[PDB]
Amino acid sequence: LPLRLLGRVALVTGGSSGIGESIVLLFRKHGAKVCIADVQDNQGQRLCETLGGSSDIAFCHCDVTIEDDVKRAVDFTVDKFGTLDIMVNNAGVSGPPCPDIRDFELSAFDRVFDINVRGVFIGMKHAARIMIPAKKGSIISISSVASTMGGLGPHAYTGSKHAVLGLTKNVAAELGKHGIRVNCVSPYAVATTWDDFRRFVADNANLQGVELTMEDVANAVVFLASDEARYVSGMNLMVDGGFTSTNHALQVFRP
Amino acid sequence: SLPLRLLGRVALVTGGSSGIGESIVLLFRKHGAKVCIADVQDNQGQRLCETLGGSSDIAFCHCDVTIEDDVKRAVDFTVDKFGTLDIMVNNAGVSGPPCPDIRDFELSAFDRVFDINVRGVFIGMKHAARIMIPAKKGSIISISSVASTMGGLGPHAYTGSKHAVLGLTKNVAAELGKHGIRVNCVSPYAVATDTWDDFRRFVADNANLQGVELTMEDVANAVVFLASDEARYVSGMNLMVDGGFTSTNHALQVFRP
Amino acid sequence: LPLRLLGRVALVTGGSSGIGESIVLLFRKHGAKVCIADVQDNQGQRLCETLGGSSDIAFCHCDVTIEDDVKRAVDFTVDKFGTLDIMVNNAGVSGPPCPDIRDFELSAFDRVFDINVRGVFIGMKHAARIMIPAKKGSIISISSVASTMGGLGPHAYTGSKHAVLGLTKNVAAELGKHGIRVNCVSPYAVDTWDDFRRFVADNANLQGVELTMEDVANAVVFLASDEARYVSGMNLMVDGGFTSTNHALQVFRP
Amino acid sequence: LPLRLLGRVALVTGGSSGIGESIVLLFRKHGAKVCIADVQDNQGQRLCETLGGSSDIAFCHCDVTIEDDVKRAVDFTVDKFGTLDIMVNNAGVSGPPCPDIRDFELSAFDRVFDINVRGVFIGMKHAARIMIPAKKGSIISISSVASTMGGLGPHAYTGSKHAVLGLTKNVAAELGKHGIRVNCVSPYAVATDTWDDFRRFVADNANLQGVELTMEDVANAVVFLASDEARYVSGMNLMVDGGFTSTNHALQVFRP
Repeated sequence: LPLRLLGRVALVTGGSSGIGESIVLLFRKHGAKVCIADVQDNQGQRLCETLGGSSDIAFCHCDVTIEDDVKRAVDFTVDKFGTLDIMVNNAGVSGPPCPDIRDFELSAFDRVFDINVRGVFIGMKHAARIMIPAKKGSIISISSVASTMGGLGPHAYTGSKHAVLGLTKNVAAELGKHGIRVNCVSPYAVATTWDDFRRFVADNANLQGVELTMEDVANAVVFLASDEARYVSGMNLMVDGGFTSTNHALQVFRP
Repeated sequence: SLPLRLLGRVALVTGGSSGIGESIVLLFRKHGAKVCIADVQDNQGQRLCETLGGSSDIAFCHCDVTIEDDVKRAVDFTVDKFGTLDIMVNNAGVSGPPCPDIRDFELSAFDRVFDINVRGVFIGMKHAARIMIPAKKGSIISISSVASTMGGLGPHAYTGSKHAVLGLTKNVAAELGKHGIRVNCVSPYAVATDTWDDFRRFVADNANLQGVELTMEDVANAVVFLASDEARYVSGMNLMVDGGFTSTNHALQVFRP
Repeated sequence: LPLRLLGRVALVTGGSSGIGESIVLLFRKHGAKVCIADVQDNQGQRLCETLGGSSDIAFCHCDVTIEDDVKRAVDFTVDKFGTLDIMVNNAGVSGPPCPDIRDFELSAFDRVFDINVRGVFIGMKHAARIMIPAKKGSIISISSVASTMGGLGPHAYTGSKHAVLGLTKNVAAELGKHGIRVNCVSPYAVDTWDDFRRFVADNANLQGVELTMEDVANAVVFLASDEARYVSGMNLMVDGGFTSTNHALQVFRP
Repeated sequence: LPLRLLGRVALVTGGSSGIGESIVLLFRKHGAKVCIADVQDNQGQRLCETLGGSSDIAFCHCDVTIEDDVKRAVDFTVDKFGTLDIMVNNAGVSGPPCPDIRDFELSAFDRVFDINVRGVFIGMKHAARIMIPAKKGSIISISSVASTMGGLGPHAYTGSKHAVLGLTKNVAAELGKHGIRVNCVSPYAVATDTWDDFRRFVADNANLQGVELTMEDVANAVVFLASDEARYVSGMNLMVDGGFTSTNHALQVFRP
């Protein structure tokens, strides 16, 4: 059986660390060619040194809040590997916790929407510039459980994660007529006072007995990137173990 | 007979000079409320100001909802006129030009829509909260649209912002529930605010509910409901006024020819 | 200002007690003529004696699990008051708590779907028989928060409440072409009396107010009136934000 | 790289034909052992002769509307292959089209809920009897787009598909504490005079153009939720509708 992504070209924004690093590593294992677009042009190569000088991985410096940067990333990728088949919008931030809305600064608010929403739309816009004439492609954005439910995070974070789902569904509507799939992946809180946050998210988890790892989220992306999701679009794939579809506040099934 | 449904309540309406906001203001006033309009362009702001008359239970404050200090002055003005703030209506909203190809969507156009639709709504929540939290009572209502739940019903920036408003509504409802404050949003179907007849026929043909046309007063009635004590335990709700448009899909012609 | 439901005829299934009793009382305050369809004539009229022997309220005995019973209710209401404008499907049960699915009896399962789903569909079907030629009407079903989220109740209950939402949306699709509105109302939970009262309030999103039966009734009155003349396919939550939020991570609640 | 389901035991209700046949064939390609539970034991083995002879596939006659039948299916599978790791509830019917609710017979209504809802719950109940002491497993039900949107099918069908989603979420809540994943897969209409014309019709109203929804596409979704790549996926309605339910092209914003 061939590798699930053999020959496909992928661009991953924020791939230098965190979930993006997992996605990049998993994509390579399944035969993909991957370009990382991330800030701090030193660190993206610094990660690239760790994984080696493979001729199927490349780094482009890109601030996803600048349209011309993301443009240069896509133009760079198609010049290395000849096309662009997968676009992963992983750049995302949360903002500081704010327990009282009366202390929520609009500057903090503005920054989160600039990165979480504007950055994702720019990625869709320039991936579309390649994928539409090819009549094929797969666009994947990393949302979180805050895309479907309130109270799971700060206001600007929750609003932006909802906005990403709305963009996903609307752009899925426009790009469906060209064969382009748009989807988003919404994870539960992932660890990495360490075992204290690790215990907390596990105690409030619906699914007990396994910990949500970064590789779990990556596996969801790999699915939506491959031809096994060939007819999947406009979908918010939850990797929350059932956290959002349930509520154990009345203690019907949990003590 | 029975008392008026909003008697003695103070309301602030952003964008009340025209359109749906004008209906909300007029309906609120019919049910006994005191209303302050916050709207831009004092030329249009005075335009309605004279239009309604000179009553001592209506007032106008000039406010660009994209400026936090403007909305701050609106709230501070209202509580100085009528003594408190019980209802906050975020009706300022824009759609943007139609754009059929994402490859031609300008980020400046994108930025403007989110500034007004999302940032303006959050600022309204933030400063209404500054009054309503110490009173331990209030009702915040935002005017979304059917684009808050379904894709393809409008441009990208519009659909994203309407989704963002629903997300803010639910999240702020989570924070303000502790204090007895209700946060909800109202999502209308397209309203026809010779080409008028042509758009009017188009939205009616694609409507789920036939034999009636969505008027501005219909949307206002939904707000009046969520503003009153008949919605005393309603919060976090996206009250659709779409006649079933979003909950159904007649593309397979099971029930429509 | 006139009463919000003046001259309107309403049928309420399960209106002898609980939420249905409040819906009936509220409907009458707003000028409606109301027919109650409920079991146990010995009690169905006995409560109808406490309200009084008015000429704008009537009782018909009806097992909502029997199609011919619901049929006679609608035929009775129309013969009393001349038409049928509002149909309220309030008959609903939950079943015993079952903490382990391996002990869930299928007979218990069958009974809940018979009353909660089959009873609601029969109500829609025979209300439709009147409302379609009139080209007007409003059908309202009483769901609960279990219509949108799992874990808030037993399996058969949660499944049936989801089924009611699905029927509501699908029948809204068919009856929209005739001007008929279909909606559903999903309430939050309303010495064990007092200790249940504190428990639902502690886990409530909206604090400082308790969900009363009159609150749910007000939602129905809204969807029954012309103030909702363009509302259809809607699941109106009266849960104070309970289903749209989750305080398990203690972001906003301690 | 090993096969994605190597050593896992799966029970598939309705596996003789349609989507279930593809799920069985795909599961087998990825190393799984499969038991088919389907009515009409005549045809039920006829497929088991169609696919071929194998010591990793088996057939049990089972009416999913009878609890004791499904019970015997699970007890049969565990005795053949030693455990039960995957349970697929594919048995499902739709009922005749009914354009006017005033002509909808309650007998027709009763039959659809008996098979679509009661059959699915029985499958969950008896899969749970095995999977809870093992502290592992994956339960997958085949819903359709009618689980999320009205108007896409008859009333009894749409109600039952909604009920299945509700059961999925609620049972996911109870079985999460044991490590058991419950999910459902909701496909768009699959084609396989009125063949090429129903096929041309669902494609015109599809959001995603240039690709036809095949049965193998739906099977791939199940394989995903059956494997350890969905190890933390539960309570999920995985749409395979190409974006059909998340969009609405009635206003012709993006489609002419």
